[PDB]
Amino acid sequence: QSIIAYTMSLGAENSVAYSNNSIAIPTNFTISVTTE
Amino acid sequence: QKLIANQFNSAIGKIQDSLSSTPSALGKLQDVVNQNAQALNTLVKQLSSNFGAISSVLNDILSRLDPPEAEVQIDRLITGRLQSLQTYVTQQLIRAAEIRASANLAATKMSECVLGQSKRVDFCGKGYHLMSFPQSAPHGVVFLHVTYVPAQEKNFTTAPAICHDGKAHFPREGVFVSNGTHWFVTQRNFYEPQIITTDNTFVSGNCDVVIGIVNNTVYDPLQPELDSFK
Amino acid sequence: ILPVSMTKTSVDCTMYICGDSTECSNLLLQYGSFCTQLNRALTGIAVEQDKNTQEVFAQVKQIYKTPPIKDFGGFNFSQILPDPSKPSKRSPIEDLLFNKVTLAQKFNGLTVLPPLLTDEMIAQYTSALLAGTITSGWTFGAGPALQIPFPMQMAYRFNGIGVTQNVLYENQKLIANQFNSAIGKIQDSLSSTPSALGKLQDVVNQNAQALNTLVKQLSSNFGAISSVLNDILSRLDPPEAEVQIDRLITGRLQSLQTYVTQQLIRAAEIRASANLAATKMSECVLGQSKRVDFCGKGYHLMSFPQSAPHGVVFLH
Ligand SMILES: *[C@@H]1O[C@H](CO)[C@@H](O[C@@H]2O[C@H](CO)[C@@H](O)[C@H](O)[C@H]2NC(C)=O)[C@H](O)[C@H]1NC(C)=O
Ligand SMILES: *[C@@H]1O[C@H](CO)[C@@H](O)[C@H](O)[C@H]1NC(C)=O
Ligand SMILES: *[C@@H]1O[C@H](CO)[C@@H](O)[C@H](O)[C@H]1NC(C)=O
Ligand SMILES: *[C@@H]1O[C@H](CO)[C@@H](O)[C@H](O)[C@H]1NC(C)=O
Ligand SMILES: *[C@@H]1O[C@H](CO)[C@@H](O)[C@H](O)[C@H]1NC(C)=O
Ligand SMILES: *[C@@H]1O[C@H](CO)[C@@H](O)[C@H](O)[C@H]1NC(C)=O
Repeated sequence: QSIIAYTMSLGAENSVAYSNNSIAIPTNFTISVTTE
Repeated sequence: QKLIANQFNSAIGKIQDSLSSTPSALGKLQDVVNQNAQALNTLVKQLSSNFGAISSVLNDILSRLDPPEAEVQIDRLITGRLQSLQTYVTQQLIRAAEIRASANLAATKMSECVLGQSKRVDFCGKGYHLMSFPQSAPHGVVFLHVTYVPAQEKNFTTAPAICHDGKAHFPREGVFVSNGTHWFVTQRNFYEPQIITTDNTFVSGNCDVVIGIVNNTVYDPLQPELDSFK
Repeated sequence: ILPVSMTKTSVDCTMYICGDSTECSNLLLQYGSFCTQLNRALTGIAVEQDKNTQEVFAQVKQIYKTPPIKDFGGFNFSQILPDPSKPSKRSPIEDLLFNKVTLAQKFNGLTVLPPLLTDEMIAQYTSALLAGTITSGWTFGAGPALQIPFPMQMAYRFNGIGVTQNVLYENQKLIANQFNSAIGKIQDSLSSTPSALGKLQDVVNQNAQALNTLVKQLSSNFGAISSVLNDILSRLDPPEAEVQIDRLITGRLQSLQTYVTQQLIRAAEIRASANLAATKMSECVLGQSKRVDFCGKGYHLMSFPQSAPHGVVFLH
């Protein structure tokens, strides 16, 4: 329980499994509602 | 249809809870009110300053001082108050110029997202736009953007073209995929595979120029009708 | 080339006007609260500048990377991806842009606040955007990132402008060579023109000239007998020196107000381009644009973002 000072993290990190004869196609969907 | 209706109902149920439970959701609408109130209060409070005169209120200045020695103090006070009014007017002009630019965007969004369907990405929501609904606010407008987000993806192997009888076949409005041995045609935004047929593919050229072409068979609808007719 | 933000400055009334003088500070207190609102306006401008850069670059919550082995069907992409050889992890075009535009003092209660996003973070954001749009198409701007081979994505983008798929596949090598040649010529075109990047140096020079003019006003009599408070106080009776002091106070206050007003106008005009760079990023970079003459001149295929000292560069 204190106050800390760190360096910012830009976000989550991942790598896409890129290949020259591979494709990914979704099999479902979701309906979302936003506010503005 | 039933699943989509249930998802829409649940999503429109969640929004009231999100607005109520989470505070400071309408900070944008409240900042302008706070700024206007602060500017007006600063303008009113600037009437208690003397700007070097012996007093702020004019009554005592005119009372305890002779007119020849009062035409200087009154002039100084007038100069101070005019300079205090000018800045308020200018800041109001700048804020109005900002609000006009913020309202032109609202008019554009209403016209191009409520009365139609938007094709420009990230203009109305995060995802593929379907529809939106407007709601009023104390000094603004609230849009509820309904979007389409894909999920539950799986990976296949693909080919750009299919070689058959020395001809290259390209899909019309889909892609060629494979579940390990067979080949199908599916739409790009959703997995609905169909058998490869000369109906959903077109022929252009041969199998030498294209690189990455594979081998398979293309079904012909005329095969069984010939055998059916004796 | 589009500028997205300018420098942040903070100005202190007491140090600028009075100069640690008790008589001036006591005399200045009768004017009300001009300086509180001046500081409030400057702080608002600074916070707006901090917000401007976040809405342009920070549009991806995830940091993608390109695969270690690069075979994109014959397309090069070496001139835009970050270079591991360079210690700053910047593309050659970004290095040229940073070298082409180059920029200090601190006196009289004038300070400059550092930006929140360091240039390394901006470079990382643009690298993530490029590595996401190369190996995943436009699908990473709507939902989860889905991979697709680059020639197939280019065939997708050819269908958008009304040209069938087979045009690309039977002309793949020619298109790759043309793209590589254009990418190569971009560097020479940018480096050999001394006024290509004049949309940002204009902003830098304008801010510098404004700050220089503000300080130069400290050496004006405004009707007093001297421009130095100590010389006025020593060579006159302080009981009867209030006229000169008040004249100097009025002049310096007017100068400060003029500077603040012009800064507000300049920030209002900078935000109108910071709001256009974000729109261009969203529409040209994360998708494909059917609007005419929005992203380039011709039929749009794709765009690549590159960072700049205080802006952003799009390769359409
Ligand atoms: C991919 O899907 C095809 C299409 O169903 C599968 O092929 C079927 O396999 C079953 C099991 O042996 C047979 O009874 C069916 O007659 C086959 N159908 C067809 C179209 O021939 C296939 O097994 C699936 N898996 C792979 C790896 O291809
Ligand atoms: C898709 O999502 C719905 C959500 O209720 C679920 O019921 C269904 O089983 C899912 N099916 C697939 C294809 O993943
Ligand atoms: C999906 O990726 C996995 C990775 O291990 C691979 O084994 C599998 O075959 C892929 N699915 C396909 C290509 O149908
Ligand atoms: C993909 O790369 C492998 C490895 O070099 C190669 O054998 C294969 O032919 C390539 N497939 C395509 C897309 O032509
Ligand atoms: C595929 O079909 C072509 C055309 O008949 C044939 O020449 C070739 O040997 C077959 N095998 C391959 C390369 O898949
Ligand atoms: C890109 O072009 C350079 C030119 O020197 C070449 O060396 C390199 O192999 C090419 N491929 C990539 C992706 O770097």
